[PDB]
Amino acid sequence: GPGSMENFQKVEKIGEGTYGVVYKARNKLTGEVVALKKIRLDTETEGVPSTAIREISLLKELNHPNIVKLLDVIHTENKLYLVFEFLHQDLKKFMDASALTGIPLPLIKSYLFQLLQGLAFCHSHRVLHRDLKPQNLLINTEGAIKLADFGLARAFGVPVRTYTHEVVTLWYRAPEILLGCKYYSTAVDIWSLGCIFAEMVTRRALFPGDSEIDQLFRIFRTLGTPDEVVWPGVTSMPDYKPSFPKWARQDFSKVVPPLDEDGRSLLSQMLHYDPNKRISAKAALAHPFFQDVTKPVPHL
Amino acid sequence: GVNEVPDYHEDIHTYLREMEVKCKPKVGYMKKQPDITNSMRAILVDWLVEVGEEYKLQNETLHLAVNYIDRFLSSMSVLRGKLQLVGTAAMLLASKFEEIYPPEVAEFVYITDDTYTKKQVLRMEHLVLKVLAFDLAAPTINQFLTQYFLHQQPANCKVESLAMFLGELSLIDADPYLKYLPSVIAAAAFHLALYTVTGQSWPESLVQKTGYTLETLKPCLLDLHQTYLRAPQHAQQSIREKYKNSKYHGVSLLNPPETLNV
Ligand SMILES: O=C(O)c1ccc(Br)cc1O
Ligand SMILES: O=C(O)c1ccc(Br)cc1O
Ligand SMILES: O=C(O)c1ccc(Br)cc1O
Ligand SMILES: O=C(O)c1ccc(Br)cc1O
Ligand SMILES: O=C(O)c1ccc(Br)cc1O
Ligand SMILES: O=C(O)c1ccc(Br)cc1O
Repeated sequence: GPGSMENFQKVEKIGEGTYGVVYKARNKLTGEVVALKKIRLDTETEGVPSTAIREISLLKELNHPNIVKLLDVIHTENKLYLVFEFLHQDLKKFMDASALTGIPLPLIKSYLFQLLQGLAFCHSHRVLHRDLKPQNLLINTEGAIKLADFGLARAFGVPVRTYTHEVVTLWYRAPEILLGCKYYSTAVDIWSLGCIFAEMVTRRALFPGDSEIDQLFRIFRTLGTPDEVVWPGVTSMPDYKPSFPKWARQDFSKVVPPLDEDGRSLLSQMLHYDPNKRISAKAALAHPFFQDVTKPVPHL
Repeated sequence: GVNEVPDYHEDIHTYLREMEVKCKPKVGYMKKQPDITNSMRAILVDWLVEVGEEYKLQNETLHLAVNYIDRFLSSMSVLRGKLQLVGTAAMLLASKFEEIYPPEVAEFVYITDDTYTKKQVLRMEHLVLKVLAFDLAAPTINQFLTQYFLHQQPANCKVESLAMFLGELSLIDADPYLKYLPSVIAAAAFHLALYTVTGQSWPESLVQKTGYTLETLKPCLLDLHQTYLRAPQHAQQSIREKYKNSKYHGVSLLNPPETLNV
């Protein structure tokens, strides 16, 4: 687009992603701080990676305050530079930094509200994120949180077709993916955000499995093993097994003890087994939990 | 209903309606192309259909590729000996966008019978991405069709398959189809398929959704009706052959209606 690498000053490494390394850089003419994501095509024998083709094409169309902004793509014959707006930290680092303080509830509530705004915008624009986890959520000094890393995102059709199985980092992966369902939809992103909600409150992952089966068993032990009543069709699903242990559903008051009635209500609707009953990001915006929501700066 | 995204299907439809106008090719591009013609484009698209069948690509992939080709050809003058290079790179980009398992680049070189090198395919890939500025998430005929299919009372596989065949037929013939939007060809194809199979018409419910009436679809419908009647005689036959397959309910074997009463 309207860019060149001579006008950028490298500041420091900030990360490494699917394409190599992300740098913090500074536009020497405007002062703007950016993140550069270098996509080496010289080390590419299949030309431009499909990950990059999706990331760029999808991010171009997603203009929203709670989605990271792709400012430009600089095309060289051997190299591709993605220029993003710079954000200071990811939510994972912020949670670790908030270790023994806790994250104050106003900030959890603000962050969840913004994440829902961002995700609703994705889903309204036929985009599934498919890798929502705290490492992929970026925060600034002004109180904003934004969806980032669209490297696994995909443009969907209505109704959805079969897409890539085994998307979503394991701890954030929805039961319908774990059970090998032919179809998944926008409900997978809500499941991830639900796990993230719980994690913002406790500072630890809700379902930290070591395997697909251990992941599922962890979910089952918290929310109860799903049957045909809670989730019609579950017993038919490709990787459903009748030998699965049948754990009783525990009271959600014990799943995240510090959460108030409203919080619990919302969390429960995000973590509903049945993808059809799980709350949408659009509808979640109206949940009573957000009645008193504000947008405070981070505390650190 | 989550597979049909109830909370988002209207937002999505509205958004595709906006995007289809932005992703539209220049209706008269072929007149400004000195060395290629509607006829050569027909040959290319027909080939892409075969390639899609050969590698078991989604239909959506084929439609994306055609979108990429017509938009590139809208701003880039191309010699006839390079038309197939544009097409191959278009199919490669579409595959990486849309497919779980795109074919390797080598396979794309292979299907061109070593007319082009791997280096040429990849160089063209970059060129196409530069000209389109990575605007690859284009609305297709298929993306509208699959939403319209939700309005059937009840769902009918033959109606669905016949609508896809008809929409695919439109990809072949830049004249007249370049002048219609994906959402309008999809509407024509859906009405025509529904009429052929069940005798029914474009439903009220889709008038509500799209704003389109049989009145507004009439011109496109008259084109599509003629394409359907003439399809057995068309120089390009790959789509008819494809839609003989049981995967698509053999719908190319159905007889077009002689008249529409429209
Ligand atoms: O200035 C450069 O040449 C440069 C190169 C690579 C990256 Br990532 C950032 C840069 O700023
Ligand atoms: O992946 C991204 O979109 C991204 C954007 C900005 C920063 Br800072 C880090 C990232 O990883
Ligand atoms: O795949 C596994 O390793 C596995 C282990 C235990 C059970 Br019960 C089901 C499984 O699928
Ligand atoms: O020469 C032709 O008529 C021709 C037609 C289609 C393609 Br693709 C390349 C060609 O060279
Ligand atoms: O030369 C031809 O007629 C021809 C036909 C089809 C294709 Br695809 C490429 C061609 O070059
Ligand atoms: O390819 C381009 O020119 C381009 C320009 C700007 C942005 Br944001 C994304 C792009 O892909």
